Amino acid sequence: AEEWYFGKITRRESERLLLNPENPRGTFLVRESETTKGAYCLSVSDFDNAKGLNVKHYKIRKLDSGGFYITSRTQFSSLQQLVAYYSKHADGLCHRLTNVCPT
Amino acid sequence: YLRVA
Repeated sequence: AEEWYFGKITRRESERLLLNPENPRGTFLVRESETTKGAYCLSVSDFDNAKGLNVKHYKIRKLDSGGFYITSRTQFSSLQQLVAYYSKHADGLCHRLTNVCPT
Repeated sequence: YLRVA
């Protein structure tokens, strides 16, 4: 569902975009991995009371068969299904996916 | 990247 997929942007630009102080906790985007070619990344804003704003990066791996997973426990047939699942369930992530990242 | 599960 497009909006949350920022394609080939870098960890550093995703962090520029996510560290925007206006963004609520759980604001996210999906991008391609720089380090692991053929893999994706789920980038999500978070907050620590003492330290403030920070970004968690989760590698989305792709099986040869076609599926996607952050943890092999929960596999998905598409990235849109992975985003819809973690919007409702944190299930291992730092926080549930709330906002789509701006611009 | 973080460790999960």
